[PDB]
Amino acid sequence: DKWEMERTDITMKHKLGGGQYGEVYEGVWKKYSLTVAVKTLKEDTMEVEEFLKEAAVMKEIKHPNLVQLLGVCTREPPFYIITEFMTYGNLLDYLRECNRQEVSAVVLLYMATQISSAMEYLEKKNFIHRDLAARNCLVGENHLVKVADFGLSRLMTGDTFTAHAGAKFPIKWTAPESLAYNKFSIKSDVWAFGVLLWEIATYGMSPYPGIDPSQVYELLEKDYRMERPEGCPEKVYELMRACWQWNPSDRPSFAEIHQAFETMFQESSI
Ligand SMILES: CC(C)[C@H](CO)Nc1nc(Nc2ccc(C(=O)O)c(Cl)c2)c2ncn(C(C)C)c2n1
Repeated sequence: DKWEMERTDITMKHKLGGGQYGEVYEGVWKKYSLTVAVKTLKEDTMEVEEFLKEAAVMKEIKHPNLVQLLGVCTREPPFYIITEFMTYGNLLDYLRECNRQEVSAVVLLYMATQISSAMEYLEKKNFIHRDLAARNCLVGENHLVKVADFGLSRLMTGDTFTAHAGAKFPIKWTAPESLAYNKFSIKSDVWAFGVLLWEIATYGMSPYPGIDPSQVYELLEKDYRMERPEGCPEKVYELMRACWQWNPSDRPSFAEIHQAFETMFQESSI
C-alpha cells in the first residue's frame, strides 16, 4: 500500500509509555520535519495479523477528532504504526492535572462536542470503538481532543457483535448487555460515552467510586446509576442518564448526542 514507510524515515526521540499491546514513542519523520507518535508491537500480547488489521482500519478513518494515521511499517519486524503526535497526552491525566480556571465548564462542553463528533462519524461509517474512556482520548493545543482508534472494528451500525470466550472488559465503562452476553454495538459505545462524560464532569475521577466491580452489574440491573457530579448542569446529566438506559435501543444516537452538545457549546459561548 501507499501507506508503507521505510523504518529509516523515522528517528525515535523518547518513549512516551505504553501498556497492554505496545509502547508509544515520540519520533520525527525527517523528510517532513514533523513530530509523530510511533506505536510498536509487544510480542506475546498481540498477534501480527491482528496488529496489521488495526492499521488497515485506520487507513479508512479521516476525521479532525480521530487520531490520524500517517504511515505503517509492516514489511519486516518490528512493526510500527505511525500517527500524528498529540502534545498533551491522554485526557484522563490532562483533566486531573489542569488549571480548572483555564479548563472551565465551556472547555468541558467543547471537549464533549469534539468526542461526540468523532463518534457520530464512526456511527455514520459503520465502526464500533469498544474502548471509549478518557485514557483513550488525547489532547493537543487549545483543548483539541482526538479519540485514539487502534481497536476499531467494522460493524454495520445497528448490528451486534459477540466477544470471544472469556474476554476481559473494563467493567465500569462496559454496557450491561456486553457484561452479561458479550454483545457489543454502537449503543454499547453510547453507554461508554456516558461514563466518559462523567469522567470529564469530575475532572478525571474514577467511576462508581468505591464500588466493587463485581457488584456493578447487579446494581445496574436494579437501576443504580452514578449521581449528578458537583457542578454538572442538569441538561448534561440528563444526557449521561439517556446514555445509561438499560435497553440499547432507548439510548440516543451519536448524531443526537453531538447535536445536543453543539447547541449547549454555542449557547455557553454566547
Ligand atoms: C502513556 C502513553 C502511552 C500515552 C498516554 O496515554 N499515549 C499516547 N500519548 C501520546 N502523546 C504524549 C504526549 C505527551 C506526553 C507527556 O507526558 O509528556 C505523553 Cl506521555 C504522551 C500520543 N500521541 C499520539 N498518540 C497516538 C498513538 C494515538 C499517543 N498516544
